[PDB]
Amino acid sequence: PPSGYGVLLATHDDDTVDVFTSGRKMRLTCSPNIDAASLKKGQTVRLNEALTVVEAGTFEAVGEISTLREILADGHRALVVGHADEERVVWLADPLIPRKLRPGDSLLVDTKAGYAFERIPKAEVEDLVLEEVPDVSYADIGGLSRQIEQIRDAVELPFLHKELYREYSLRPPKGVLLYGPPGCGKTLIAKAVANSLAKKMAKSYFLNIKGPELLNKFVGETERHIRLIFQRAREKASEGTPVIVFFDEMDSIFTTVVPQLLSEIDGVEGLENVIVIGASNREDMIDPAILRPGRLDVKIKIERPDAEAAQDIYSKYLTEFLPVHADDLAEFDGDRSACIKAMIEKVVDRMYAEIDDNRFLEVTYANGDKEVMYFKDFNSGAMIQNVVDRAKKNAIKSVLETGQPGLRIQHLLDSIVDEFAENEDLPNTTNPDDWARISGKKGERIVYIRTL
Amino acid sequence: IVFFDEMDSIFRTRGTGVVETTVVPQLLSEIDGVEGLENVIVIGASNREDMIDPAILRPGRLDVKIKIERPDAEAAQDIYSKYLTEFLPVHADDLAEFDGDRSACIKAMIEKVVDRMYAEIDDNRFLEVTYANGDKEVMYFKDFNSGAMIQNVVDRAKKNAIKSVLETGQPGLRIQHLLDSIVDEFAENEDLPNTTNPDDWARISGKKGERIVYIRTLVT
Amino acid sequence: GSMAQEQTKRGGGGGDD
Ligand SMILES: Nc1ncnc2c1ncn2[C@@H]1O[C@H](COP(=O)(O)OP(=O)(O)O)[C@@H](O)[C@H]1O
Repeated sequence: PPSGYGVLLATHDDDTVDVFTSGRKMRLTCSPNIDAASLKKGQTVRLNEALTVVEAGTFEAVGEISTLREILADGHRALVVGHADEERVVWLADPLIPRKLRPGDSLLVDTKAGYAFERIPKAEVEDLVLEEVPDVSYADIGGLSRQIEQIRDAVELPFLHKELYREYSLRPPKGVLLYGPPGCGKTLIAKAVANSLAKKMAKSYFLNIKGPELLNKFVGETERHIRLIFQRAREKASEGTPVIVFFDEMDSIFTTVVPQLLSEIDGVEGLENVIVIGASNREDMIDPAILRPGRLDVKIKIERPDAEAAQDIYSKYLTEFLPVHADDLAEFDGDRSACIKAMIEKVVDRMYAEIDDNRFLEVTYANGDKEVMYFKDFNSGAMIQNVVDRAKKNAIKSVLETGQPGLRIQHLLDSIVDEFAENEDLPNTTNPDDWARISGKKGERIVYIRTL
Repeated sequence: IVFFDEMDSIFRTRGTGVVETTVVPQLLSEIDGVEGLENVIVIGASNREDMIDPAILRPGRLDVKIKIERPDAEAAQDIYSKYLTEFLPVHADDLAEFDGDRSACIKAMIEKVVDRMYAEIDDNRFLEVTYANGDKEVMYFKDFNSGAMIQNVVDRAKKNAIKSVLETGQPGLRIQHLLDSIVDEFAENEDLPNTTNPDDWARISGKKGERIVYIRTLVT
Repeated sequence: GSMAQEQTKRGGGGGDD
């Protein structure tokens, strides 16, 4: 028997129900076979030549997909947007009336019938991009153990004493300012503390914002960008996942944007889970207003590489799995770990040696006390990583040319020389900004600097 | 290999616009996804690197930066050698001076024209830069020399040679043609400050240490 | 420290019936 189909709208006490069919609404009567109360809103029903509902099927699975905008206060209708940026108000189906529907979800809808039947799952990549993988542990950083303990004291201490603060009616400090030398491992401490915080609650987000690129000089747009960043931070804090907001290169900036930043910090102070971490290499240039007691009370000073850390850093980079030359193994009876340790000690000692190969910088003063800085100074974790990469490249070149695999100290020395030659340019044009960049680390203003 | 030329057009930035604002995210996501593949390499070129947002240039996706500096005297000699080939006809007057040694004549001509172009003659003055604290700075043509200008110099010299063989009937090429091409190119580019680039001004400011106050085009 | 005025760029859009 030829039987049509339609979409149920609502029920009535008179055992009659409204059905949308063929583009028009009709008030059909329910057959005695079916139970009127058993019908669900939005359920597809079967019609016949006499326009009587006798059977009820499932929900439709094909049609237009619309993005949900909001849910109305009545709890039965939702406002969505169509494919052509056309917004509509459509009734929700029974299955849609834990799980909680959220704005941005994609829903199957029928514009003619004005019903939404199902939710189509979608995977967002913005959350993955915004956060970072907590892959930086305490062991991943070396030579900063006291910094690690200071960060632990500043961050994890209130968590174990939250009830103490609640009884005492106080506000734990959530402001940590990491100030130290030219970018070496300053941001890596932020990754380490984020990973450690993720470990304790056993999902993790890290919002990194640079300083110079944030500036929107023309008219007040930088305040708008900061407000947007803090609104995103609040949205992330809505979810029960710790979020760390990190600001990098904040010495470039600071009647100005400082009051807006202070207001946003005061607003986010209520969210104690969010941790604000700022980095700046020039504590003198930073306006003391942000350093006032309250928000950013905790300040942590970092440095470089105590030589041992460089060795620790080399061990982290030049692990035991790297190939080793047979001739160098002959000096250590085939003990790979001992050979690696001795090679690291040798290269670190040579790098921090006052020799003719360390003429990187020549420093002149007002009295003319021309001295020479060596490779020990200005050493950095990024520079050591680049040295390791260049050494690996040189070892690969030697393998493909000579044919003998392994690692040699000559590769390390060549990588050191090439990387110092490369690094002679990026921080040191020596007319601008170098005077302060060397005077802050040394402790006295330098009239003239030259590169040898 | 995917070659993104003139990366100023797209992927530049999103904050300053005065959808194009929705191009960087999907490109970065796709590059991150394809990073796992060993044989996929992305190459980009751009005149103005400042307009490109650092997000795509962060370590990871775009981890290699290569700066192509303006040629120097040796680079100019190499470029001229790459273009002043022995296959071009050479006039008998210059060729006889080397007893038919084409290579010696060509390399001597290349050295002569390189020395002429890079010389600090009063005719080679190009720009005057004013500094508030300092006295002043003088910039010559050599500070804005490039391989394309060398190619155009060679082309103009060859055009002059063609006109000479049409007007007098003597085939070949002469050093006078190269010198005339050099001086004509310098006069032609004297008026336009087009040779200057934001990178050049940044380098000049980082050399002197003081911001520029005024730029003047010297002319006789 | 200056203000700007915007010029729009219409995007392609077409529907049937
Ligand atoms: N103790 C360390 N152990 C391992 N790697 C380190 C250490 N210190 C610094 N590094 C390396 O130095 C690099 C510096 O990265 P980043 O912090 O983003 O730049 P900057 O140092 O300029 O802030 C990091 O990629 C990190 O791998």
